[PDB]
Amino acid sequence: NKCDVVVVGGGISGMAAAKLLHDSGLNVVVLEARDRVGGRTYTLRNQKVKYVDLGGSYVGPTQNRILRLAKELGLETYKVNEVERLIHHVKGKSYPFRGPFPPVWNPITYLDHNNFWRTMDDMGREIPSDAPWKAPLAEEWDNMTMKELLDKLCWTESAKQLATLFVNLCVTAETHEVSALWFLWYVKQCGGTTRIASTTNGGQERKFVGGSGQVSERIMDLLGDRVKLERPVIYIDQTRENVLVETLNHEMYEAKYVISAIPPTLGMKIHFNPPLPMMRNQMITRVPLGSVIKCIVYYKEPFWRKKDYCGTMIIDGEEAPVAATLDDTKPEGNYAAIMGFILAHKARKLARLTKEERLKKLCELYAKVLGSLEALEPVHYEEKNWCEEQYSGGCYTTYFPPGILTQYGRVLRQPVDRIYFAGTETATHWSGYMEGAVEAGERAAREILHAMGKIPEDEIWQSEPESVDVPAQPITTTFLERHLPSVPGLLRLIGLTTI
Amino acid sequence: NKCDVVVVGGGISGMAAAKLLHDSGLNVVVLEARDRVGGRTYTLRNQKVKYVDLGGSYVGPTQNRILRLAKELGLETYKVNEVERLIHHVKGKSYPFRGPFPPVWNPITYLDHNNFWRTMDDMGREIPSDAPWKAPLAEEWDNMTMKELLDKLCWTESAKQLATLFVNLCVTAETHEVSALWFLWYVKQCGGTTRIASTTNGGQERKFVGGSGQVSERIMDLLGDRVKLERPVIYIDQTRENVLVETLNHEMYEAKYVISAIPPTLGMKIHFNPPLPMMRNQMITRVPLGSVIKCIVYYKEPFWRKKDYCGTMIIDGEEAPVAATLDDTKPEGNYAAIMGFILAHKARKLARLTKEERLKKLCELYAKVLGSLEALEPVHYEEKNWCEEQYSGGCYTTYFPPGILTQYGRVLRQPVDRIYFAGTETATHWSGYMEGAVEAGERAAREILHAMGKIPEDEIWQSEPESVDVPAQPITTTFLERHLPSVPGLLRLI
Ligand SMILES: *Cc1cc2c(cc1C)nc1c(=O)[nH]c(=O)nc-1n2C[C@H](O)[C@H](O)[C@H](O)COP(=O)(O)OP(=O)(O)OC[C@H]1O[C@@H](n2cnc3c(N)ncnc32)[C@H](O)[C@@H]1O
Ligand SMILES: *Cc1cc2c(cc1C)nc1c(=O)[nH]c(=O)nc-1n2C[C@H](O)[C@H](O)[C@H](O)COP(=O)(O)OP(=O)(O)OC[C@H]1O[C@@H](n2cnc3c(N)ncnc32)[C@H](O)[C@@H]1O
Ligand SMILES: CN(C)c1ccc2nc3ccc(N(C)C)cc3[s+]c2c1
Ligand SMILES: CN(C)c1ccc2nc3ccc(N(C)C)cc3[s+]c2c1
Repeated sequence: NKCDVVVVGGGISGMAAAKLLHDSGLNVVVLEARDRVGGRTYTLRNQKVKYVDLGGSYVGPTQNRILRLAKELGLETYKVNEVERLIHHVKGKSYPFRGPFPPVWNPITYLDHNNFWRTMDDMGREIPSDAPWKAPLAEEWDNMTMKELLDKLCWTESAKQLATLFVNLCVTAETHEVSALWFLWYVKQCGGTTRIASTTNGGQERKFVGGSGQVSERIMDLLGDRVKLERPVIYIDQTRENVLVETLNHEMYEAKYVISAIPPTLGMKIHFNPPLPMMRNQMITRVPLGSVIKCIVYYKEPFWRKKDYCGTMIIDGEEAPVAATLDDTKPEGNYAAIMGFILAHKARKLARLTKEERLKKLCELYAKVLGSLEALEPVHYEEKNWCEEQYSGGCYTTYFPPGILTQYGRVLRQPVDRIYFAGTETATHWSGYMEGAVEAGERAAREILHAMGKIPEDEIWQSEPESVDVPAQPITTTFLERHLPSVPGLLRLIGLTTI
Repeated sequence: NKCDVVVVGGGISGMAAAKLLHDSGLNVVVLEARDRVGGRTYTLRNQKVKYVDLGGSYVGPTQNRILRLAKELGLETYKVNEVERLIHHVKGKSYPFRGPFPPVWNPITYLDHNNFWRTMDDMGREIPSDAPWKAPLAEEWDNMTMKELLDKLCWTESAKQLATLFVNLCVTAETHEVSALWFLWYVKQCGGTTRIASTTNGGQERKFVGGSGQVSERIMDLLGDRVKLERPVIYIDQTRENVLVETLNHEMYEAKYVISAIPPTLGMKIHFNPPLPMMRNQMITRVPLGSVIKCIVYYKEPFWRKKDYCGTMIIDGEEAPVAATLDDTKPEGNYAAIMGFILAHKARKLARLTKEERLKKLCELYAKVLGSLEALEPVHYEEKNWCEEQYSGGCYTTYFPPGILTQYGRVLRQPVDRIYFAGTETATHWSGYMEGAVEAGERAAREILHAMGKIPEDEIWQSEPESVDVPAQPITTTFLERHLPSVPGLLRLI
């Protein structure tokens, strides 16, 4: 029954929020729908794999809150393998490259590629992180899909293909599905195209030793009986002095306040009294999550390394089940594995096959891309289709279709009487990620501390000291990168010289 | 506790399903979340208005199923007033017109307008009503918004503005929010642009005497105590011999089968065991409903008729709160009134205002458009904002954003084990309308009859004889309408 704050959801954001409230002397209860904590993070343990992340996994520089929280819980990170060459596979052929991104040799094509990334970052700087709908061209950009924007910016098919793969991999959705204003915000609030797309010095630099699921598990340990598993929340009543929160097994919880730390659309699974105000009522029907199957194929050895390939592949083409891979070998060098994502429409399409049929398609692809028959000899396989999760809705995160973020975006984290909103979707820095889950969790917790008269207003939002274990190198551009013309810019220069 | 079929939702679709099954001899319960039946239809009664439809209201030729069901319940229609001239309000002036659609005088603009309606119907001819994802160009049309399609097709701002208003009014959503495939299907499955937009001989021809809310009320009267009000469903368990359906007030129901007669996305409000299959699990987070406030301003007399205006107004522009109106005066000539809809982003914007502030804006608009100070003296006002409704999600109906219909469309009415799917959104003719609700409820009821062995497969989908009271005249086009070139076509001849 009675407590100070009920937290709905025991994923990273809920658990971080509960921890902060608990550490400040409040009595907190966490109501988790599933028979486990973690949510969109989930670490499988068995003897074949030892451990493996089937949900959220990567952390990197500038993600200072998740790093601090994990370190305080006694966790360590290790570096994803990027020693040897990356591979860009396009038009049925493989092109090895070192450095973060595939080199472009054709000068016209180079101009177009350079301009594209540059412009995304240029547009992004127009977009406030904490209020994307305040960008000067918010409406114009929101009324357009990412597909339209690409068709306008990209004067070569090469640039358009690469841009498309970039969108698909960043947000597990198709370019025609998403708002351009939202996608531009999403990249900017992770610190730009380079930071989001990179391994070394970017979002994919590291994983946790033992798996990310430990974050939520270790917080559960600290809280003890306060976390209630298999308690899906079905009903919230705010008509009386204390908030009443009811679960599916008919248990009743009474609190002063509530944090909702679930994906915004899953708010639909809860019946509200009084009804939600109109903007929130409609917003939660407008905000789907992306589609992805995470797949890990195990080998006797990380044989790609011997061919001077790190295991990173960027794979273009409709026929490829997987569009990107990373080496998922353990830091000690054993349990050789390749991790790959089946994305957006391919997740839907390939879900119809058996596990054994998906494994076969992946190996045949890896064998072609790596030029290696050994890829046809897997020793084990694990996968998770997040699209089938009643209590997630999809992965990685929530996307906004055209027109939604300007009309409804301002209510995402607006309180509803005594209900406050956490969950990575409400973050302002690495929203969509484990980092954003911690930011939103702790911010929602501090909103309540402020409402109770425990902290001043200026302390709701709190800046984070930079990790000393995972330093951020700045993102830099060369002079040519800054000032080279676009394709039409070059065409203008040509017409002008015709005098 | 125990019965043959649980129907979730007591709107028209659920009521029609429950009535059909009950007439077959089966034991039915209807579980309804609200303290009332009707859902997206709702008839308010008070002395000032007598009665008024604050939700779904209009019916017209080709809507044979809603007309038959209502006739059986003892209801009658009357004709929406369209005797006098319609008004098109453009760049701050009123251009009265007779005939269904506002005339265009500039020759270039005329060609652009003409080509646009014609092209919409032409495209719809390649879209199958019962499987729009099977259109030959399905992916291409689904990957574009209606805003992109209008940008390609319309060489004039005039056409593009009127096409935009058309989209806004039909589906209470912005051109950039919706898939081109889905919107083209939507119009085609209502019989085309003329049929969907027309009062005389179209969807807006008629209203029910005493209100559409009576259809659901009278089926509830028929079903006695089988309708359970204030029973929102929260949990459905299919793991056992009988389906178990639990409600929020902790009641338990048990049945051989289930009909879901609620808006698809409102499926999210129910926890399932076992989990729903993947495609439905995601589909139901991908299908929002539109945004509308319905508003009725009452006057002492229908004063517009004296100026030879019927009350129908089409109003261009961002400044207007309402883009279209109809006469809402009762058949007797009393309770004089104008109905208007506040649509899409305007519903969102103007919801912040008070009721009285909305009344003022409407009255000043109508005064300008009708050219009468009499519009400034309302005797009464009623409105309903459907955006606030937890158990509707919006009005009129569900729209599909780009990419959704091709990827998820086929799952909408696919049965999940012992759950069958009703609700206007699953209909194949006038989906989105009261008519679609009856089509879908009855079909979902017959799917269950066939699963039970009581009827053969070829009886699941049943045709409907044409109403004698509301017969349909054919949709015609003139020779010039068919063969005049588009703007780029006239350019190619130059
Ligand atoms: C799925 C996924 C996510 C992901 C990714 C790859 C995949 C396949 N890769 C990532 C990565 O490499 N690095 C990273 O930082 N993030 C990555 N992501 C995203 C990341 O996993 C998520 O952003 C993060 O896990 C989300 O945390 P958050 O705490 O905000 O949200 P949640 O995990 O979904 O937890 C919500 C919990 O609430 C429970 N729930 C749902 N409904 C109810 C009700 N009605 N009542 C009670 N509890 C409820 C859920 O069960 C869940 O535990
Ligand atoms: C809102 C609206 C609708 C409308 C319109 C104008 C407005 C402002 N104009 C129309 C018109 O002029 N002509 C016409 O034919 N249609 C018009 N529309 C749309 C029309 O009203 C709808 O297509 C139709 O009413 C929909 O019927 P349907 O039976 O398919 O669906 P519903 O009315 O929403 O009924 C659903 C019921 O289910 C209940 N519910 C919801 N969730 C639950 C749960 N969890 N458990 C139990 N019951 C639930 C709802 O409360 C509702 O009663
Ligand atoms: C191998 N290469 C070049 C790349 C390039 C960009 C990438 N972007 C991501 C963005 C988010 C994410 N999550 C798991 C959230 C995973 C990845 S993996 C990834 C791999
Ligand atoms: C007055 N004129 C010319 C028009 C033209 C088209 C129209 N379209 C509608 C479409 C649906 C609808 N509903 C209430 C669902 C109402 C209307 S009102 C309407 C009025």
